[PDB]
Amino acid sequence: IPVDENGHRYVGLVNQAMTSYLNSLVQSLYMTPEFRNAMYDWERKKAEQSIPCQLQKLFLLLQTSENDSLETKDLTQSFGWTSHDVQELCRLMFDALEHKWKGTEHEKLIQDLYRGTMEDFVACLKCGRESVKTDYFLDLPLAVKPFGAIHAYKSVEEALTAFVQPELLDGSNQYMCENCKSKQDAHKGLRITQFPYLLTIQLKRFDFDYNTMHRIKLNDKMTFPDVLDLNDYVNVCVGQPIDHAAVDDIVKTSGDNVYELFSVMVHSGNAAGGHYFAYIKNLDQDRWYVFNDTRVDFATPLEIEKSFGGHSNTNAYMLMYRRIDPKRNARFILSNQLPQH
Amino acid sequence: MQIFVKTLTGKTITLEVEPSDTIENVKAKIQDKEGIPPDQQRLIFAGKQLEDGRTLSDYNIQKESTLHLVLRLRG
Ligand SMILES: [Zn+2]
Repeated sequence: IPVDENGHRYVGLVNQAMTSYLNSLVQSLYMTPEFRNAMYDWERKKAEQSIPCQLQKLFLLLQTSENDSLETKDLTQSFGWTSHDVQELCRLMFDALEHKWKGTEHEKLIQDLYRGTMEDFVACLKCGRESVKTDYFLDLPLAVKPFGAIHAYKSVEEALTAFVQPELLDGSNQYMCENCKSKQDAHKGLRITQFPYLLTIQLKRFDFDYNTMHRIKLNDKMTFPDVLDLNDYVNVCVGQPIDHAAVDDIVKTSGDNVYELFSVMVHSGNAAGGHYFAYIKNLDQDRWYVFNDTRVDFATPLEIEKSFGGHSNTNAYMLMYRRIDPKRNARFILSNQLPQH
Repeated sequence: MQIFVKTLTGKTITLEVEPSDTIENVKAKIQDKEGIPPDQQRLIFAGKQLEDGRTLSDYNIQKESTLHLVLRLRG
């Protein structure tokens, strides 16, 4: 029987029309300890339309309501909708929170939690001069099939290395070096200088076809572990069972950037339009659950691994990690200490 | 004047644009370079998504900047 850490029965979300991605995004955010606790710290006509207020109400009901399922109609009304992806949805919620939190202590909270830091370099080969500029990133889009590649990347780490791989600019796309005073061959590339606290990584499983002009889904196999070591990026294996603090220390010693998987956004069905659900892990309970619209159940490591790929062709398209820091990693606020009633 | 775009495959291409050009013209040049409809394009710069109607100066996109192209998922 699914139970939360405070002994509360897990609650699903009603699938009104086709909005399974909304449920998966809310259950992921509501699962994020720092993001949920942030929500509780936040404080004639009445403005129900406030996306922060409705998101706060939905989190409160998701935690302290003895009901079968919760309706996201109020949250959709806050958006201003009458009958559209998940990333654009996440941008609308975050920007509405950032706008409401201006002047508040939580003004730069989405930055401190989800923003990463990298640098883009362009090195002209004739001059031998490199131009580096600082750039940030919220999510991390990784490619699956670098077409035409006969073999797609088998693991997330291999996609990460290819993302930070210096690529050569061809004659059609040559770099305009000012010192060269002409178009020139150059090395283009990106390298990560810092990872965000809450690592949001996206898999490019949806590709486009030239002849038919119809999008298609790439069900190629891509693996990801529960523990992620990313210390080599800043200058068969199974991890779905419960974690170990000792293996964390042995990798901690040779590197300080280790992350823990806690949310697995998967998609099943047709490429143009299908169904979305998520395998979510309680960071305080150390247990894997499955959130699928109104139905919330336990999750076995087998069905989480079975979604890597290989042919209803259900595969994960977005993964959520959190940095393993013993002091910064927070826990969900118990219901009793809330000063909001 | 010349900015980079990391397409869906990951291979980065170049584009010639004016700072006064709107983002819709930029997504139109992505169509000429990649054959991808502009309705399906979603451009991300410095983690912030670029919205239609705003120029490149609104986002302070300078020369040699790198935009990220991703597809809109549906369902
Ligand atoms: Zn040069």
